[PDB]
Amino acid sequence: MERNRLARQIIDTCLEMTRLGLNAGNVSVRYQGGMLITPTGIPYEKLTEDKIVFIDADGQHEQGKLPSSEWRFHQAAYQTRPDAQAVVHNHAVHCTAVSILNRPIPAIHYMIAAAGGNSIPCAPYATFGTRELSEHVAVALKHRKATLLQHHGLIACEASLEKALWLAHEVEVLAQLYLSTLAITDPVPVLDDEAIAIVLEKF
Amino acid sequence: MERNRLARQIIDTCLEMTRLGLNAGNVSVRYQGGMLITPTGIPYEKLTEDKIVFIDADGQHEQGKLPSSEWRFHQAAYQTRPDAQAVVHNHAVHCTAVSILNRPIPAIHYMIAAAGGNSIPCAPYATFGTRELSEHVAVALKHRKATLLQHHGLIACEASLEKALWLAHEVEVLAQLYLSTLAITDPVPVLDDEAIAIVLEKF
Amino acid sequence: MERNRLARQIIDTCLEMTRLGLNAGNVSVRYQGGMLITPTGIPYEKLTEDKIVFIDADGQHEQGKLPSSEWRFHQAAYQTRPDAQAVVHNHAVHCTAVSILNRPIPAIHYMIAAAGGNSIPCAPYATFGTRELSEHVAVALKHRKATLLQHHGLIACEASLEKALWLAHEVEVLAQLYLSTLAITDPVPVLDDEAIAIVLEKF
Amino acid sequence: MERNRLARQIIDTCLEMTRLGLNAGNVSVRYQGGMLITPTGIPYEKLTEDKIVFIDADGQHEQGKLPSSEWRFHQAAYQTRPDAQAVVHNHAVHCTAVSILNRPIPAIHYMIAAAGGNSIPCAPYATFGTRELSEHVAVALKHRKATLLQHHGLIACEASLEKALWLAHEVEVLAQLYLSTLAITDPVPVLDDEAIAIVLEKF
Ligand SMILES: [Mg+2]
Ligand SMILES: [Mg+2]
Ligand SMILES: [Mg+2]
Ligand SMILES: [Mg+2]
Repeated sequence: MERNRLARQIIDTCLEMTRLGLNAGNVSVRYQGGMLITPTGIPYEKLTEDKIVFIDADGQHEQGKLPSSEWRFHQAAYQTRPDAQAVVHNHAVHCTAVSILNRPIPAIHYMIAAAGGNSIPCAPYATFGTRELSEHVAVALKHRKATLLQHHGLIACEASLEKALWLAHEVEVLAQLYLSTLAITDPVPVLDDEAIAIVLEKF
Repeated sequence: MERNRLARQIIDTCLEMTRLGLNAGNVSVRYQGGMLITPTGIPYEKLTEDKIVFIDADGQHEQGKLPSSEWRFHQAAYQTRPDAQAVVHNHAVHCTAVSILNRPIPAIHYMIAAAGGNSIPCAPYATFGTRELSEHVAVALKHRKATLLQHHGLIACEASLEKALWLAHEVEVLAQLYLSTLAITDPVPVLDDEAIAIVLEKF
Repeated sequence: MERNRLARQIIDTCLEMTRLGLNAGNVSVRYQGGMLITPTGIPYEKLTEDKIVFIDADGQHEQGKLPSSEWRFHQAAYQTRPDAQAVVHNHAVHCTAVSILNRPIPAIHYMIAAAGGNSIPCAPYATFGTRELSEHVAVALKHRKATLLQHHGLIACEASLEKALWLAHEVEVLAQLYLSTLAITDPVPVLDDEAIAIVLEKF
Repeated sequence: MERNRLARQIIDTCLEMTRLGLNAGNVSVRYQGGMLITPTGIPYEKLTEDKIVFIDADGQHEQGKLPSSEWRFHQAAYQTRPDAQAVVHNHAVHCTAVSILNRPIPAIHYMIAAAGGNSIPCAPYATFGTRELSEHVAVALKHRKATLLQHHGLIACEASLEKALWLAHEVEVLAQLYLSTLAITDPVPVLDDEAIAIVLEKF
């Protein structure tokens, strides 16, 4: 079963995300014109493959299962980024602290280019699970693979669950770096766009 | 044995609380008109189900066992909140640092609503184990499921041990968020009461 | 063998100290008029009971074994505190950061009383392993069970290895609390001596 | 096979480096006039001994394997330091935050002498994998066994993989100490050169 393997990988990603101190969250993959996504409320350690929720191309979820309350901005990510095959959302503490300040992460480290440019954006607040929040997410992901969400947390998407988790972890490292330096020096020194342009091509 | 299962769950919660970096503390459940609570002095890794202490409705503990020195504010929690079935107290480092500043945690993140409102209160100091401390705790828990204790730590109560531990962990995340942002910006941006009102209903 | 059991417990304490993120360090017990102490240079994960070093009452170590380079301030602790049966020294990061500022930890939390008073002292710097450093340590431990060492780290002593490790961990928590609050507010609010006097008696 | 044992030790070092929260990175040993080094892109948990890459004395890597994109500054380290047998590079978060400020780590703690002097230098930025970056690294390592790399991370080299990992971990502790104290007091108190001179000889 294709679905069983993917659901197993979603759970592995969830358990791994908590093990790395990154998780609250939700994880999905692109699947058959819709998505497979974690359900609402169930702790990761209690997830079984059976509990993963399919949402079709119309937003109708499987019968008898309640998908993540934030499935709508997973759908927004997939519609915005044709290259996204997996989406990771969490409230990692350093990411979320930066999002409380409503600041993008600037080019403080060359690994910022892993999200596609010279920044991690911070999308404006809207209530979790709403269409307003979805639209902000779609805009933020137009030219970036990851974005902060003001007063909320982090969305990262990539071509595989492993890469989306890796990118989510990388943005959390970037956030910790930014908080640690901002506490000493405001503004934090950044690399110029020429430096990032060079790195972007090397990637 | 009903009591053996509950005592096993109390110990599991304790061991899990230390594994999450949250513990010093004490854990109880509502039971037969009194409570089952961890004993004083015994490290969690040495607790056996036999060592859990029953305190009856009058405050008389089981013969030959010394309950947690802070059992009185577990009793205060149960008397104040009829919906509380489990109480978790710890000195989690971020919670406790905020409590040293004698500040409530404000609405810096929408998950603040998990404790019932727009804030985590910080009750005024009184000596651990005293009636004065119990009264402060009762007042703080009137409209909130968790509270900081000035110069002390954190109390969280919920409908199950798993939910009380989850809430305790959530407040520690909120505290870390507050400390991290306060070090950059004072005051920290907050969501307004309309935003929290919306979130409270979604819960 | 009495010595084999004690050496096994020293190693367990060392491995546990690193597991708690507290270790560089050295651990000893009072033994037969001298001490058993970790050797110099050997990583904790490579220690075998055979490698623990006996130092007699005169400072002569066992033949063929090199004791910890800081054994002299373990000896100072044992001579200063007749109640000390075990000594833990480490360079735990929060303790050591406070010691770099050459500040005592004040009464920011009632658990400060576990070291015997209203403070964790910070002894003045002297080169590791020297007599000058030993004398500073002896003075600092006169009325306290633990002390910081300026530009260095932490010494904690108690009636058992388990209690000395517990106290070392408690001082590291106190140090993290102090650093976290000092970054927001200088000076940090403290409990007054009446409050600590009450707590000291409850202990 | 000599190579199989060394490649096994490289992988063990990598897995251990991530377990200590220090890793992105790359690890090598001096070998047969060139080096054995981790390959590019492969996560440490997926490395097999077969995947370790030999680079000869000329910079020609083994056929069919792509060495770490930063192999050139491993080569720079080996050419600069005849005593280096192993090189560890990572983006440990505290090291990297200090490198974003473009500050050396000064003599805030006597263990700074483990890198050979009174400081951890911070080499000026250049694009990862370039000759310009290699030259900066060579200069920084002339009189030091470890160096920060501006906007990048940390390089540490020593006589064995175990010692290079130990030194890398020690510099990360020093960096965390510096950040923690700098957030309170700028500049941070340091030991004078006489104190470090004494420690250097004791080593
Ligand atoms: Mg969310
Ligand atoms: Mg308490
Ligand atoms: Mg030392
Ligand atoms: Mg690098």
